[PDB]
Amino acid sequence: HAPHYIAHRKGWLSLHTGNLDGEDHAAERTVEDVFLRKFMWGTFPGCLADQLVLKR
Amino acid sequence: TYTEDFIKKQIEEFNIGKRHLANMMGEDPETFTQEDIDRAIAYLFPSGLFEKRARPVMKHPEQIFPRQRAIQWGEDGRPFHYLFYTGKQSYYSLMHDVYGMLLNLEKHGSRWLIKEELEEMLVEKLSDLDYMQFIRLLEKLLTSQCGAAEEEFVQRFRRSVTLESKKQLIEPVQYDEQGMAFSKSEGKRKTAKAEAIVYKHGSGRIKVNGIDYQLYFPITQDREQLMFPFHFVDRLGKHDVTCTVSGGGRSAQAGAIRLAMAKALCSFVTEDEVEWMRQAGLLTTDPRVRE
Amino acid sequence: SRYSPEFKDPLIDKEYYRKPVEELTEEEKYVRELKKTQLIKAAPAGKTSSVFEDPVISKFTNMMMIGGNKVLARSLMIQTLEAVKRKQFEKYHAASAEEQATIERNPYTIFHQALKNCEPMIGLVPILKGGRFYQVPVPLPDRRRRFLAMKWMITECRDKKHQRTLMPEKLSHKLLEAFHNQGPVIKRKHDLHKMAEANRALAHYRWW
RNA sequence: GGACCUGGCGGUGCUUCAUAUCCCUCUAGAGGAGCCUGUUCUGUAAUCGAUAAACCCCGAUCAACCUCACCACCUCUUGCUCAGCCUAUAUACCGCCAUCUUAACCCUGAUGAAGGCUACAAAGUACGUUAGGUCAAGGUGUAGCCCAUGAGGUGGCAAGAAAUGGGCUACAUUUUCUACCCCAGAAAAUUUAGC
Ligand SMILES: [Mg+2]
Ligand SMILES: [Mg+2]
Ligand SMILES: [Mg+2]
Ligand SMILES: [Mg+2]
Repeated sequence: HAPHYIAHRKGWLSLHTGNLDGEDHAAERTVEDVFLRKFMWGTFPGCLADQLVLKR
Repeated sequence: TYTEDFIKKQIEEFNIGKRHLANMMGEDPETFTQEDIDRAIAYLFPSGLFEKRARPVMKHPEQIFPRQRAIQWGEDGRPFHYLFYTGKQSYYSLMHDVYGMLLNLEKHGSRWLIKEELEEMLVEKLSDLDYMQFIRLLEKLLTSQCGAAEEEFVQRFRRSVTLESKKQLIEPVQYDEQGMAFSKSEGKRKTAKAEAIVYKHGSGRIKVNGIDYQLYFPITQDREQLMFPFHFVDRLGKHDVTCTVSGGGRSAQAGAIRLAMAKALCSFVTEDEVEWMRQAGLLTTDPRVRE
Repeated sequence: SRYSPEFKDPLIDKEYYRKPVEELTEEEKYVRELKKTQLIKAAPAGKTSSVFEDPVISKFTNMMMIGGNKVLARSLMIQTLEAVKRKQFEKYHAASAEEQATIERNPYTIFHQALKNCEPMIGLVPILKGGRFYQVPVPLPDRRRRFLAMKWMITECRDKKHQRTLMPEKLSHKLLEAFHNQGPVIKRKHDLHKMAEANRALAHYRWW
């Protein structure tokens, strides 16, 4: 599925309150997600079947 | 492909999962229904996806897998239907029945079925010419003195979609504390929203936000717009109006008041006058708005 | 368009609905019965069932607006009508007995006759071939010449040679000139009628 | 040599209409003045070349004695620090943008080439690519000069003319100022859209 299905057919891999109206620290959560994904893809090489789901 | 043992196993899996969901939700498993299943799955697995199909679903296996594979002969190989070898046993059986009824009669806001719906009911693909032939036979049956059974048989093929009447639902008549009859109605034009109360009897006094109309509307165009509904039905000076308009600008407010007053006035005119107002554009919400 | 194709334009005529059912021919009766099943567009701001409504003056006012300023254009139109009325009253009072019968004081009659006296019957339509846009005389449609009369009057009144004379005063003077078949707009009609008589070579091209 | 079959003319015109895209017709605005840019010609030893690097802070600005770039002369240098330089290269890769390329069965003809429709029905049914751009909101390498592609000093350099391409300002009587937010008083040729 293509990017224009993110709220129609797909969902969001990461789920956090940062991007809600009135909340803060969206950038810090984004950088955290970036590091988690690279770290996990480097620590489980060839094991991950799909993308991670990061819940908070 | 889906084998019959495969779907059998999905049937026991669905039944056991249904009993489990009844356990989880505290409902009685015996009476636990499919609407209950849908509600419980919506609660337990919330999903805001716009596509209803993409949302999590727990259906009976028969509702998921199509399996339109009907057996037309038994173990001995003999077909069940005597018209099997035509290849269109259902369609030709129906034509045979219709011809029999035509022979019997000869001895003595709705629509014809569409082709693909006729296919759905006959569960067999059929061409356009044979569909026309069937419809022609049905018309011939209608032309003859069809009895109750034949009328019901044709009604099996008759859909009720055709025709729709634009009648302009009238507002009810309310009565105020003083005993006067009035009717209330609403209108909208651009961002202006208006609500008008039209009294049955009056002297032609219009009050906009508690202000006289000629003071509230300095521009003559707005006053002509407010005059239009009452003049069109020749009852100027016979009703009192108390309206409230908010938002928009001068012309949008005038138009919204015009619409609200026309819709409220529809209570005190004859249905012919209501239809004349509709045909004059006085009862239609103008949908033109900025990009 | 925000209206669906099935929506039909409304009919604001008020005496139309008061015709007795007896007069209605079968075709008109069928039309009336058909109108009940259709959706009708909301009546636009503008035309009204009023007895003083005049579509020609409405169109002239719309052709005078600049930047959507309808209040100002209507103000100018009413000022012009009042100026014509007052001028005619002045000329009527100062006239002797036998000239008072031939002085018009209705401004609407003067406006309509002035615009009628300026309508051109024939005009030129260019047609393209060979790199030469061929100018053929053409009989103008009624709508076209009605538009041209109004456009010529307005453009004549918008000329910059008329310094600090206000638009109602210029327009009433031009209207009263055109009423008597005089002025520059009548000459603009004549200089098109003669300049189309000067090009009657291609006078029979009937497929413009 | 005889018979037959498929062809090939992405051919050519002519007839009628469906004839939507595309056309015109039609409607409403857009040329002057003053500055700034694009191209040419002429001219200089030379650049009317640029400011994460000047000045002006009402806005914006020209050349500023900023500084860098260029021309004519000179000086250093084992020096800043195993120094120093947006010097080159994505025509090194990676990122980002863009270009282009990407059947079967059944019948008929003598089981020849071959052919298969009629509805009141007569065999028909089923990723790569690129001397591509981007080193300004991003990276990993590779090479250059290293008595000079580094660091300084002394003078200059500050162009001229058009025809045309483009941009910014003010441009009014249907105007301008005040009070009000609409009944007052004073002043004076192509092109862009259309729906
Ligand atoms: Mg340097
Ligand atoms: Mg550089
Ligand atoms: Mg390249
Ligand atoms: Mg210089």
